[PDB]
Amino acid sequence: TPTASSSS
Amino acid sequence: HMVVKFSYMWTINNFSFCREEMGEVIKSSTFSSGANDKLKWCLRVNPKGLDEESKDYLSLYLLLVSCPKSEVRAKFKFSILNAKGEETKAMESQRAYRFVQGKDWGFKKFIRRGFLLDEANGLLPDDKLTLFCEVSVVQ
Repeated sequence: TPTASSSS
Repeated sequence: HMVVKFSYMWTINNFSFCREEMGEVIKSSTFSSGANDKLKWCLRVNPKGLDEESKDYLSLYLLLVSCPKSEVRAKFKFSILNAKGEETKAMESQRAYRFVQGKDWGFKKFIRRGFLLDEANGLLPDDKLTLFCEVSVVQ
C-alpha cells in the first residue's frame, strides 16, 4: 500500500 | 467534520510524445470547488518521476495554488479513466493532509511507466492520459 508524500 | 467535495478531470493529450525528463513537471489548469471559498488548486505530474529513485514512475500531486487563510485540510483521490471510461488504479489519501499556499500532497510512485505506456493495458486511449481527481476540503 502506498503512502502520500509532498514534493517539498 | 463535514467537507466540501469537488473534482477535476485532467486530459493530457499525446501522452506518448511527452519529452519530460526526470524531475520535469507538467501542471494542469487551475480548478476550484465553485463554493466561492477562494481556494485555487491544480494537479502536477512528473512523467519520469520526482527524482532518481522514482524515475520509473509517474509522480502525481495536488497543489494548493492560492488560499486566503493560513491552512487548509483536505483529503484527495486520484484515478485513471481507462478506455472504457471507468476509474482504475486509484490511490487515495488515508486521512486529510495539511495544505498551505504552494504546498502539494500526492503519490511519488503513482503508476509504473512500463505498465502505463503499454497501450494494450487500455490506459492511453487515443494516446490520451485522463486523470480524475476528487478533493474533500475539511470544514
